[PDB]
Amino acid sequence: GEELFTGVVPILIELDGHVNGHHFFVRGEGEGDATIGKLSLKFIATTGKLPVPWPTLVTTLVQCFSRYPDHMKRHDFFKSAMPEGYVQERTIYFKDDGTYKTRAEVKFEGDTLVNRIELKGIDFKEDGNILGHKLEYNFNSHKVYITADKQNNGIKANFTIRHNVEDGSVQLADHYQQNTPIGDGPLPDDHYLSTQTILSKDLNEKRDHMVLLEYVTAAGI
Ligand SMILES: [Cu+2]
Repeated sequence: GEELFTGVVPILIELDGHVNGHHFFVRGEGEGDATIGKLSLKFIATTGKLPVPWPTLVTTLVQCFSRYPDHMKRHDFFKSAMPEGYVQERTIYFKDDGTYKTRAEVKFEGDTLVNRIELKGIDFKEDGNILGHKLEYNFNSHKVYITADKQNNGIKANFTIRHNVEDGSVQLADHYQQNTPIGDGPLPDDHYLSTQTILSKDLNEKRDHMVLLEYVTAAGI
């Protein structure tokens, strides 16, 4: 299934979310180029103004597009599960605030890589950093640490996302992550993904939205 990631692949992403009393929905469309580890997407909040900040959704909103160097192709679980795909479950702990629980299917549908996600958020403080919107519009660079568990024939991962706050603070988000294949036949040595993300806006776009450009490369061997 690494075959399927030579050349540009279009992308569709859908987020169904409930945080406390608010429901929201997000559609993303764009393309991904696994050959250089690049992502280009635009996101729309089809339900009005987001009750959370856009940066808090970035990680739950396709690591099959991580560029794996030639000498690491043995370790690319994400692609090797395609086209049938994989399940990606996360729990995300915002320090001294609420929590996200996310489930999502990442899989091919025609020539389009699809990420369909549902998200549950509980115990977020009103006038905390997430609700009441005190996060700055940007995104830091991280290392995503990946291990195999042969148990669920898949991939576990954890890492800490650092969210700049508008007063110089840093809101931390602890990510706990599992990945499980849907079909059959895919398991790496310990390694990581260095990430980079720029956020921006379409100035002629009136719906609450997010333009995102992202670079990712594997390393550790
Ligand atoms: Cu719903």
